[PDB]
Amino acid sequence: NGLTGTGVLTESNKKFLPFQQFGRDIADTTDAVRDPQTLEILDITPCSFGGVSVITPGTNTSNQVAVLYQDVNCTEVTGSNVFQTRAGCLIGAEHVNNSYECDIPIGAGICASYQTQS
Amino acid sequence: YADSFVIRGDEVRQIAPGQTGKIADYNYKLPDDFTGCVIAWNSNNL
Amino acid sequence: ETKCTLKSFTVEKGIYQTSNFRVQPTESIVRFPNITNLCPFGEVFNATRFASVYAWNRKRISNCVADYSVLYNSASFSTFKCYGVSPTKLNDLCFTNVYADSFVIRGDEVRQIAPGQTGKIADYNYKLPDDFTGCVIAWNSNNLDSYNYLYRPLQSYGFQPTNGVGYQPYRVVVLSFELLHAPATVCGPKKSTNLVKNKCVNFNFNGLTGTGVLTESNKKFLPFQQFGRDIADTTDAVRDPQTLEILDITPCSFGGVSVITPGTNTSNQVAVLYQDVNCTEVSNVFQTRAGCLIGAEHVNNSYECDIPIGAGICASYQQS
Amino acid sequence: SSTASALGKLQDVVNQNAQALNTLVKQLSSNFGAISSVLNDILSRLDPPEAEVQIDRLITGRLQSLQTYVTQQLIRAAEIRASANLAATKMSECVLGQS
Amino acid sequence: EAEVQIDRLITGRLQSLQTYVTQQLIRAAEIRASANLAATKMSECVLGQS
Amino acid sequence: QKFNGLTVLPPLLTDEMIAQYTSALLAGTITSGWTFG
Amino acid sequence: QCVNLTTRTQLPPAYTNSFTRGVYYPDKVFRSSVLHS
Amino acid sequence: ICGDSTECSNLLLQYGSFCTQLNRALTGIAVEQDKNTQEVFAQVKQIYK
Amino acid sequence: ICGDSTECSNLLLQYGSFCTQLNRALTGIAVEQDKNTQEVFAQVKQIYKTPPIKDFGGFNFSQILPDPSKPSKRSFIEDLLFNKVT
Amino acid sequence: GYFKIYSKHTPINLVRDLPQGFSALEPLVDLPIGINITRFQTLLALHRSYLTPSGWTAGAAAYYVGYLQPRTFLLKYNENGTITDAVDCALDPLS
Ligand SMILES: *[C@@H]1O[C@H](CO)[C@@H](O[C@@H]2O[C@H](CO)[C@@H](O)[C@H](O)[C@H]2NC(C)=O)[C@H](O)[C@H]1NC(C)=O
Ligand SMILES: *[C@@H]1O[C@H](CO)[C@@H](O[C@@H]2O[C@H](CO)[C@@H](O)[C@H](O)[C@H]2NC(C)=O)[C@H](O)[C@H]1NC(C)=O
Ligand SMILES: *[C@@H]1O[C@H](CO)[C@@H](O)[C@H](O)[C@H]1NC(C)=O
Ligand SMILES: *[C@@H]1O[C@H](CO)[C@@H](O)[C@H](O)[C@H]1NC(C)=O
Ligand SMILES: *[C@@H]1O[C@H](CO)[C@@H](O)[C@H](O)[C@H]1NC(C)=O
Ligand SMILES: *[C@@H]1O[C@H](CO)[C@@H](O)[C@H](O)[C@H]1NC(C)=O
Ligand SMILES: *[C@@H]1O[C@H](CO)[C@@H](O)[C@H](O)[C@H]1NC(C)=O
Ligand SMILES: *[C@@H]1O[C@H](CO)[C@@H](O)[C@H](O)[C@H]1NC(C)=O
Ligand SMILES: *[C@@H]1O[C@H](CO)[C@@H](O)[C@H](O)[C@H]1NC(C)=O
Ligand SMILES: *[C@@H]1O[C@H](CO)[C@@H](O)[C@H](O)[C@H]1NC(C)=O
Ligand SMILES: *[C@@H]1O[C@H](CO)[C@@H](O)[C@H](O)[C@H]1NC(C)=O
Ligand SMILES: *[C@@H]1O[C@H](CO)[C@@H](O)[C@H](O)[C@H]1NC(C)=O
Repeated sequence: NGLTGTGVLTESNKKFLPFQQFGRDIADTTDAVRDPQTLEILDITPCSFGGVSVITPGTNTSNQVAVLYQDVNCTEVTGSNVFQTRAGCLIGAEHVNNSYECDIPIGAGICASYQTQS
Repeated sequence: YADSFVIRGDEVRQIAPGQTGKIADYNYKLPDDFTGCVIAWNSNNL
Repeated sequence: ETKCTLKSFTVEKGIYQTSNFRVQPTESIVRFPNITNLCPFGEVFNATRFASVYAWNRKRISNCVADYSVLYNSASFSTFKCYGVSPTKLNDLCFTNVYADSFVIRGDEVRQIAPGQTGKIADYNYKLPDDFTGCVIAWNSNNLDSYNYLYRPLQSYGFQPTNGVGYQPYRVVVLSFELLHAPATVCGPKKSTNLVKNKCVNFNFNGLTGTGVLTESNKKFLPFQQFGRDIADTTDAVRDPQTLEILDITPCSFGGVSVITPGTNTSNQVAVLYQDVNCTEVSNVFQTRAGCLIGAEHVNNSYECDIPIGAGICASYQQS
Repeated sequence: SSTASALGKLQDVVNQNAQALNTLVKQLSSNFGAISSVLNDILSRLDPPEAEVQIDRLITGRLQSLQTYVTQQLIRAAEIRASANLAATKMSECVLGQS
Repeated sequence: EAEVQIDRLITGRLQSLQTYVTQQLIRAAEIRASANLAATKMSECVLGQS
Repeated sequence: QKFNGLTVLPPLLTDEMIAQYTSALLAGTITSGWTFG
Repeated sequence: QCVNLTTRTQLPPAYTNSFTRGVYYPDKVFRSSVLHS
Repeated sequence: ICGDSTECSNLLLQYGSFCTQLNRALTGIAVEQDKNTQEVFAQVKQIYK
Repeated sequence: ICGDSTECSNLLLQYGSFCTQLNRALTGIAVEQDKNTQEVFAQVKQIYKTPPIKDFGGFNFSQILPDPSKPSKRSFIEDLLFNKVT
Repeated sequence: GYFKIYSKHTPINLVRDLPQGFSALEPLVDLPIGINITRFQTLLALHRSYLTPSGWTAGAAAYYVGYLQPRTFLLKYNENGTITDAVDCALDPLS
């Protein structure tokens, strides 16, 4: 009905009272809407975003890169052995079982480094 | 201060603050701020 | 100045930064390329046969820097009348195209051309709109004209050698311009002056309006580039558009001034420090790393610092 | 003399001050919503009624860039004063004494 | 006419973001003072006797 | 919490690693006195 | 004039891959040893 | 400020690098919080049992 | 913000004393920079000198003591430090 | 409402295709036209054949065509003035 916007729509287990037309929580943005035809109630949560970080060993040493997609479960993003962690997920880095002193801090306990050999 | 003169009906828009033209630039210049009023009426009879 | 700055009638000892100092520029200059074109205007006024209004031709003039004062400040053309924009302001502006009409009317029907009154020559031969057609130019002529030019119902004109005034055989040339919509093409003559060097001048190098001193540079551009730029986007070097010469631009000196008071329960004497500037360009005069100091004598002792100047130099009221 | 960037604490103070002074000058080429970022060209191309509206957009944008710079130098100088109060205590208690 | 209305939202929101970031710099200099005292209290009181 | 532009980054030492640091500090001040510092 | 000609052949327009080509000077300004974006 | 709206995002470019400066300030106080913990707790060479 | 423009400088007076404050704040933290260096380095009353014969028990301080044939009379290690900070 | 042409002439020694270096295409002209352009072609200079058994078609020729697009390209200027190394931003994550 003119309430334009962007997001994904899912079926809402929350309820309305039959005089209510949409909903909101905080800061004027709408969370739920009753559609004009079916009169079904649908949730509006926005389709995922994040930040992108890039891990490099230094161009003087090599020209290779891993990429961190911050705070996103990457079933929704290359292809070189992806690895989901707490700080996002890494693409282009090889998860190992050893342990060393920290070189490049990824976050939440994970570090990254370049050694022999990707 | 009441200031009176006769002007063409085309140029009743020329008497305004911040205006340029022929009469506003060469005959009578209101200043930029001008706290005041501008009163006008027709004189085709005279 | 210091008392006024502190809004007090008594100042204590110290050094107070009270105003600024700048060299004001003199004798502004402008430097523009060259005027190579002359403009096609040889083909409108010195042509032999001019038509009449029954066959009003048009001549498009484009891509020149023409002139507009060698037909206005000179006066032998009997008709130079046009409206709105005065012909002194066509050299500083320009549209997209210039068009030239030509017809020869006696003088009794020349007077009907003043837009707001369409003529018998202008209702059925040459369409005159409600806007003013740019300029109408005519001059008396008896060389190749002073008959066989008609217009409009269809009638001929009477031309002879013994015809009283009002019937003269003028030469009406009409000038009009294009919507100048797209990029223009035809401006007047641009303007230049004589450049100076090594003094604070107010310059204009084909568009760059700033102030500074112009010294000769030993740098090298590429043959298509016009000016240079430093880091953080400041123009340092320009090219002289007549002489193809690279000139540096450094800002003519500024700074702050500061006064050295021993306090007004002690004296009314003052030294002044002009920060980071050579006394060469506006008691004794003493040059320091902090800018030169005027009104204080440079002793050759060493005491403790009392009022700091900078870079190791101090001062205090000793009767000077 | 072989290993550079052992003075990395002292290089970061010089680099951060130059970064903030470089960003003060590059904000002079911003429009802030006016028609031109050079104050002489809205002068030579507009009348003083309309030129007053455009200059007041450049003044408000350039005054905000100068207040942001002074505020970030007031916070940054409070961190240097903490480090110089520590070097004055380390010179008393460790050069002129034994701790 | 949308541009003269959007610009009113931009200058108000850019000012609400600067007031946030300025007050987070002042608050984070109070934590660094208190995380420097906690480091001295571990050197001089856990690792030694004071 | 993430709403709109807002993010919270995770700290580099987890709470398990910080507890392992304070257990190695407490196992040296019991065993060795002040000699381990 | 206007002597048409073309035949029909053409096959698939052979493709290729220019590596780093086509960087024109987008200005007149003269910069000296300073990376510009 | 804008929030996925390219009419706003072009008007924001007339304000210079305000956003850039704002991102550079909040990253410098996120890296600092990780150094604050490294100085208090990592005061030991080995892990003693 | 104005840069030699009289009709700009006239509009700036409508804002009052925004620029008396900014010059006062930047001058307060320039005086503070001189109090910082004075409190670290001026911890000594007299300018002491080392004796010309140096019998320090076997200890050698020649790289940290100054050098009398040198610019600024810096020490050896004091010149490695000054040739590394841009 | 303008029309800008940029050019270069470069010696080469590769077999067929494009080389690897950098080319600073400096501008030739700029034409104050205002024409609305959306399709183009190229002119060949064919000569008459004569007493050799239509009668046209000189030589053998080929050219490479590829269409702009906007991105961001950074130029690492020389001390002379010359663009030497060009940086592409949207190429890869490293760029
Ligand atoms: C004190 O130490 C300095 C090192 O800085 C010694 O000076 C060096 O001595 C060697 C001889 O073994 C020379 O080859 C070097 O050229 C000296 N370096 C200088 C003079 O800068 C010095 O000999 C030591 N003094 C004493 C008394 O042992
Ligand atoms: C420039 O000319 C082209 C015509 O080739 C115009 O582009 C579109 O052309 C198609 C035919 O291929 C028409 O169906 C469209 O209606 C045209 N577009 C529009 C917006 O009308 C193009 O419009 C012309 N440009 C200008 C400024 O007139
Ligand atoms: C609108 O039409 C749809 C199907 O076309 C159906 O839900 C119903 O007939 C109508 N819904 C209303 C009026 O709410
Ligand atoms: C590359 O890095 C090493 C150490 O990381 C450094 O010593 C060296 O100067 C750098 N440059 C070259 C060209 O090897
Ligand atoms: C990530 O997604 C998978 C399937 O898409 C799901 O099983 C898993 O729980 C998700 N992880 C988190 C932390 O939500
Ligand atoms: C690494 O550890 C995981 C979990 O114990 C195991 O599944 C995997 O096989 C190990 N990798 C290697 C190379 O041993
Ligand atoms: C040609 O016409 C121009 C009008 O611009 C005039 O000044 C000039 O004297 C004419 N030439 C001659 C030879 O009369
Ligand atoms: C410009 O004209 C002057 C004559 O006044 C001449 O000396 C100079 O060489 C000309 N320069 C160019 C670039 O045409
Ligand atoms: C300085 O001024 C005070 C009063 O303002 C006065 O008592 C004092 O004597 C003055 N100093 C000297 C040296 O006279
Ligand atoms: C100051 O300027 C004068 C004027 O040319 C010059 O002679 C003098 O050498 C300058 N002094 C310094 C220290 O640069
Ligand atoms: C102070 O130094 C200068 C050095 O140029 C010297 O000429 C002067 O004589 C000295 N003062 C006295 C009082 O000797
Ligand atoms: C060849 O050109 C002629 C016009 O000269 C045209 O009538 C004919 O259809 C064209 N045929 C082909 C295959 O192009």
